Amino acid sequence: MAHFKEYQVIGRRLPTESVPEPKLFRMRIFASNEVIAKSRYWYFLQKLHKVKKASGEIVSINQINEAHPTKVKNFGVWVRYDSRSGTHNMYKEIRDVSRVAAVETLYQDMAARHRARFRSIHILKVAEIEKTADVKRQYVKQFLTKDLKFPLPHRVQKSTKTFSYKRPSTFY
Amino acid sequence: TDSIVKASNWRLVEVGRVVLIKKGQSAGKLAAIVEIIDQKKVLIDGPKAGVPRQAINLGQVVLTPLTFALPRGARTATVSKKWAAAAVCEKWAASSWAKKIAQRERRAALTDFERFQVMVLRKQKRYTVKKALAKA
Amino acid sequence: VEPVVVIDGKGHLVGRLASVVAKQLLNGQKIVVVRAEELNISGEFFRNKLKYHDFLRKATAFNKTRGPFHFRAPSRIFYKALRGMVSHKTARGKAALERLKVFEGIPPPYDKKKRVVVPQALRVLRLKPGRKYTTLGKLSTSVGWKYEDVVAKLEAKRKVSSAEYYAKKRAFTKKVASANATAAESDVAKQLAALGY
Amino acid sequence: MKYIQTEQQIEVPEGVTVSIKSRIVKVVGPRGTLTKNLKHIDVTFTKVNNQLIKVAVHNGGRKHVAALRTVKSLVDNMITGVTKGYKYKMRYVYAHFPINVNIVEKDGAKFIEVRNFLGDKKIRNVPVRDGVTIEFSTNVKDEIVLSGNSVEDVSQNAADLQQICRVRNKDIRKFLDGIYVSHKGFITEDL
Amino acid sequence: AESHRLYVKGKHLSYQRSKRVNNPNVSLIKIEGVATPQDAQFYLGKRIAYVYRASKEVRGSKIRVMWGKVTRTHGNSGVVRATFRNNLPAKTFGASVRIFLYPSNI
RNA sequence: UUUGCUCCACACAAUAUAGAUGGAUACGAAUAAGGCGUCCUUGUGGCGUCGCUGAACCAUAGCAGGCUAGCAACGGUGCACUUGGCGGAAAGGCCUUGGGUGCUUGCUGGCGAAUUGCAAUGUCAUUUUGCGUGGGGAUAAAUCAUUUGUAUACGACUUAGA
RNA sequence: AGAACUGGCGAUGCGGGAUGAACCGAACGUAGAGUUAAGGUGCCGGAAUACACGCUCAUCAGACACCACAAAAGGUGUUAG
RNA sequence: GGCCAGCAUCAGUUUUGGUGGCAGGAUAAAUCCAUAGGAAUGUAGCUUGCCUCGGUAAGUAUUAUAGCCUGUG
Ligand SMILES: [Mg+2]
Ligand SMILES: [Mg+2]
Ligand SMILES: [Mg+2]
Ligand SMILES: [Mg+2]
Ligand SMILES: [Mg+2]
Ligand SMILES: [Mg+2]
Ligand SMILES: [Mg+2]
Ligand SMILES: [Mg+2]
Ligand SMILES: [Mg+2]
Ligand SMILES: [Mg+2]
Ligand SMILES: [Mg+2]
Ligand SMILES: [Mg+2]
Ligand SMILES: [Mg+2]
Ligand SMILES: [Mg+2]
Ligand SMILES: [Mg+2]
Ligand SMILES: [Mg+2]
Ligand SMILES: [Mg+2]
Ligand SMILES: [Mg+2]
Ligand SMILES: [Mg+2]
Ligand SMILES: [Mg+2]
Ligand SMILES: [Mg+2]
Ligand SMILES: [Mg+2]
Ligand SMILES: [Mg+2]
Ligand SMILES: [Mg+2]
Ligand SMILES: [Mg+2]
Ligand SMILES: [Mg+2]
Ligand SMILES: [Mg+2]
Repeated sequence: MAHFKEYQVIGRRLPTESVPEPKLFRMRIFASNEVIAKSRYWYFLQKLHKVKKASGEIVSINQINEAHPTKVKNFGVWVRYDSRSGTHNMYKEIRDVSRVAAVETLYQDMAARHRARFRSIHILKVAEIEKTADVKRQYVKQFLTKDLKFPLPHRVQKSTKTFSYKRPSTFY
Repeated sequence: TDSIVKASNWRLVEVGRVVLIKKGQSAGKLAAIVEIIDQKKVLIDGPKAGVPRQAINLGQVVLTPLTFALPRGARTATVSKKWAAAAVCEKWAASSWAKKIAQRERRAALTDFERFQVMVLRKQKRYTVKKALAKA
Repeated sequence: VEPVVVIDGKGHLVGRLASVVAKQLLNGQKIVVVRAEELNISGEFFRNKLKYHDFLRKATAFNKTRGPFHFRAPSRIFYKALRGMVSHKTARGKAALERLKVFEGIPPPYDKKKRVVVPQALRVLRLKPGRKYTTLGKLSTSVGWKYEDVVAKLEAKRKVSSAEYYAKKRAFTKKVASANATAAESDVAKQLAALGY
Repeated sequence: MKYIQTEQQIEVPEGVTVSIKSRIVKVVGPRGTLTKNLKHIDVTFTKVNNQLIKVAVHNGGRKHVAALRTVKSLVDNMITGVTKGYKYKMRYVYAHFPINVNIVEKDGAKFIEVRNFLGDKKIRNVPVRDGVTIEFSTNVKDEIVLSGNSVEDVSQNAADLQQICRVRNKDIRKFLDGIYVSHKGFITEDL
Repeated sequence: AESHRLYVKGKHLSYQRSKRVNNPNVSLIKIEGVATPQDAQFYLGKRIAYVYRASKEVRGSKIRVMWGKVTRTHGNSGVVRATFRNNLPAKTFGASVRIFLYPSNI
């Protein structure tokens, strides 16, 4: 659905005479602007509590920045998604440098592999896989092996004008 | 009758491999490959050259034939320390590649007058070379 | 850019070569295309053979003359691809087409002229390595074309003469380089280095 | 999922020197030499020493990787072929009409000529493939023998014979007549 | 010497248009060697002559000129829009056209 | 049929142009590999080097390029001549020999340019044709009518006629 | 074939959906300049052979609402669970 | 002062660039510096088994003749 930010959102049911200071609940929400975020928040709250936006209030919205944005990380990701004939829980692992990048490719991957659009997905958990060997999906362990190296065969350099006088070469 | 098998000897994605960046705020700058993220992304860092430690898509960068001793996942200050230690810059500077780059930057800075002088000289150089190429 | 651009068919992807050639015409650029038999099409030989027979059966039921014409020659399979990318029933369209010429092989004038390529239609830059493709010459000879062998012959003969041309040229630039060197480190030469030359 | 690399080895024995430019393979050993063209494949060969050659695939898919091994096999059978050689044996099989097999020559060519099959007046022919030689196995009844350095030219010249001898229009179960490939192996014995 | 050109070579491409309707009041020029809108921001304003020939001599010559100027950049690859004193004839699509260096800003 | 035709030369007139304005600047082949240089045992060879675009290479100064002088070179180039050779895919063009002659911005001199008035394409290309002159060369045929019948609705076809 | 509410066509061109009464956008005095809608930008054809991550190779692949159809059932093709 | 233009200074509308000053947030998050602790895709060192003279591996071993991680400042 876009380029994401992650938000702490905090809300509560509106106060009353007999119940002033109601409980206060938080969600980390992955959206692109705060307007989508707040909306998403109410979407899940009503999937959980007796509340609607009409009878409750947003208390705080804050963007959370990645703690070590230039550290590579092995993400484990949990998702609930809807297919054309059923709904489904799922676990992928993503390797990137922020939760926020991670969630971007997840959404991509789901749309690509399972034709799932944004409306049809529920991120359940996104958490850092602290020690390798708890990394489980092979397309990731692949990139943890020691002293790793690889070529990129068949170089295609992009021509900047319609004709060329050489004949290219894919060396690299 | 030894055996003899081609080779094909590619530049590698690998920690310590220096690349020249081609898109963006940086671009024309060198940086080192710190970690490797997947077949498409790596984590680069180029402190001497000014470029921010970052994730970057490989296809935005071109692998130079230069490599130097770097621990995987080394932080910027360390990358600065090693780079210097290995004198990669003078090494790059010395290559045909970097020279080819600087040559054409210079051509593109010439004043119209300077341009005029380049011609006068080529006439001069042409005169004596054509002679040479004519006697043996 | 030049008054005429000669394109080496070999290694190009028909419809991409067509698509760029069309535009160039329309923009005023004369073009001749050569070695059109060494043209490529994605998809394995059989697929484009089946496609060709599809084309092969459309004809005017009352009079197969008036109906769609099927040229079997590689240049002309090509031209077809092209023509459809050009508004050929308009004067402006006819005009652009007259700027075009296609040839199997490389006949006189052009064999001593230089030919170029079109990277955005160069198979070896475009097709994912692994994918299967088709050579025009082989495609055409299986739908009727008569002259693959005689082109091959003429080419191999042309290819010999040009290998000499080259060898001579390489010999002479070796000298030229040796001159342009018996003259490096001279004042004028150092001066030009400074100015990027 | 694209495998960042998988590779194979190709061992090299004391008599042979394989050599490979582009992807055009030449193996020369005591029993002659064959060459084979791998250009259709996209692997990368690498000498490690005079008795070892690695073959690898970078960032490959299933069908890709799954062609790595068959490359290894193909060049292996060139190496075994050029040392031990290959020997295909076939027995004739008939239930009443004795199948009669001989080697004829028209315009210098060498053909396997099969007559009488299942009664048949017609005379069957298979050419001898260049590189394969044919001995009518003495000491053994109705056995034919195809040798050579190329598995592929012997195995095919084999199958050509056995297929010239298919039975039409009968219960192919009851009518088991034919020439069948009866044992596959090497030329140099003890091995 | 052999070059006297003080202009940049150029090409009469189309009129401004939709799929199915053209507007002869704006012509679209491809300017030799200009590949991006940024590149073409330079020529904005430069004057354009389409130079052509005729059989009747007139003010002295057998050479006439339609004059115009570059007015905006068009799209993503250095094509440019221009207007002329009188709209250009449309047999001209694909004809060459001259762009000058005046009015100058260097 | 009132001196006709053709090739070459310039001349006058017309006529037109799908669009000159420094140069279309020649291996082949491969792309999970190559080009170039070098050595050698000449090979699927050793060693070196390059790419990461033509952002090149070549040309490029002189009244749109005038008139002139000298020097250093012996080089470059234009033009017409002449020597030997190559190219038949549409060769109709490429290379080579030798004398001649112009230019040379390789370097150094003398003279000129204004008033086209602060811009106005400011005219420098190449197409086809018509008509005189005179330098080479050449000197028919088809059709109607007649006729044959291997042909035919008419035309057409096919024969024949000093 | 027959009702309910609204909005339309009929009475209405204009841009898009190649084409089309009713769909999408938008409703019309004569015009300049700008910006957009719906819908597009390989070439036809104005406009990125643009960036990015996956997926798919079809000996009748597939390719955009209305819309110009396909189903049960199967696959040790391949992908992710 | 008829016809058509060029430039300059402005006005209306618009389009495309350069550049200066500030505000907010975890008073951004990082990098960097300091500091405590840690582990491994284990850096030096050590051990042991082959092994063309020290190379390989499989142990040990947490800064050593690389470094990284995590928290607090
Ligand atoms: Mg965080
Ligand atoms: Mg049966
Ligand atoms: Mg029966
Ligand atoms: Mg015309
Ligand atoms: Mg090399
Ligand atoms: Mg060589
Ligand atoms: Mg070599
Ligand atoms: Mg060059
Ligand atoms: Mg001069
Ligand atoms: Mg021609
Ligand atoms: Mg002078
Ligand atoms: Mg005459
Ligand atoms: Mg009515
Ligand atoms: Mg309406
Ligand atoms: Mg319309
Ligand atoms: Mg439709
Ligand atoms: Mg079309
Ligand atoms: Mg367009
Ligand atoms: Mg763009
Ligand atoms: Mg639908
Ligand atoms: Mg199904
Ligand atoms: Mg399946
Ligand atoms: Mg006026
Ligand atoms: Mg203003
Ligand atoms: Mg600012
Ligand atoms: Mg280290
Ligand atoms: Mg720390």
